[PDB]
Order: sequence, then C-alpha cells, then structure tokens
Amino acid sequence: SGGAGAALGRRLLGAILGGDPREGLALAKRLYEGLWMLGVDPERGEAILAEVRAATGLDAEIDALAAVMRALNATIIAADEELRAADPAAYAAVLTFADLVLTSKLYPEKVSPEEKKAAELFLKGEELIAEYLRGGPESYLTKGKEYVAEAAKILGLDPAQAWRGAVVHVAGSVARTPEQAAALAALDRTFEEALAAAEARL
Repeated sequence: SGGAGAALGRRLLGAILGGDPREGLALAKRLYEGLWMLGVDPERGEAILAEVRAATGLDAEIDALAAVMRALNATIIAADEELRAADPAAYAAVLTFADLVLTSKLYPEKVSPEEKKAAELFLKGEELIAEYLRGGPESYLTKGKEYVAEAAKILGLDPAQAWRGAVVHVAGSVARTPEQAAALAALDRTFEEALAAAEARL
C-alpha cells in the first residue's frame, strides 16, 4: 500500500480496465500520461486528466489524485515553474525530453530510432546528474553533461540550454523527500503492473 496516490490509482484502474480491456487499456495509458505530466508540465497534465475525467465519470477520484500528485511533486512543479519563467528555452528543452521519454515508454511505435536513442542518452544523463547530487564523484556531472549534449544534438536542441534545464529539473526531483519518492514509485508500480495484466487480455 503506497499511500493515497497508489490507493486512488488502484480504484481508478480497476474501473477503467474492468469491462472492455482493449479500449480500457488505451484509457489507462492516457491517465498515466496525464499524471506523469503534472510535475513537468502542469497545464498539459491537467488537460489530459480533464479528458479522462470526461470519459470515465470518476470525477471525485481523478480530482483527488490530481491533488495528491501536485503535493508529491511540489518541488518539481516549483522548480520547473521558475525555470519556465526565467529560462523558457531551457524549459522547452526539458518539455521536449519529457514528452519523448513518456512516449518512448507508453507508445514506442510513435518513436523513431534516433529519437529513441536520444531518449536513452538523456535518461542516462539525468541519472548521472541525480547521483552527482546524491553524493557521487564530480565526474558523474561531467559524463552526465556528455550524455545530455549528445541527446540535444540528436534532437537539434542547443546543448547549453538543454543542460541548464536538465540540471534544474533533476535538482527539483532530487529535492523530494524519500517518503514522496516512495509514494511516487508505488503509484508508478501500480500502473506498470495493472497495464501488464491488461497486456495479456488486450
């Protein structure tokens, strides 16, 4: 039991994947899309969740889960909001990377070989930034920058702007408490697994 987020996820997923497990699988994925976006891009996340709320009728639970997410990702939202306002070019690079990562994970067929490679490279760069911030050797930051710059080059983004955005965004994520990170990981596990079982029915 992962906390409020996972409890609300269990309820919502049971209703969506119950009955039609083909058009329910697509709705469940779209719900995950909205929740994942609340941190990095609140306007985009709320839009998708509004769509899903109109499709399912589970107003109380979707509205409540949005609130839990804003709480769990409060440090990421604040960091990314200041980043957007101070540095729209850097924030545009993180929005691009985030949308690429989410699509690589939910709808891999929508991703080309190069963009998929950029997604892998960026995620390795993000990991090294985060583990620098969590105590790793300074060479983690050097190598992290090499990954981000190469992913930026692939996508035609400017590496200096991509890097600013990546470091600020990761810093906002690393600043979550371990309780918040555990809650988010529990919600994440809830989705990945219910979507596994619904990948056996289809």
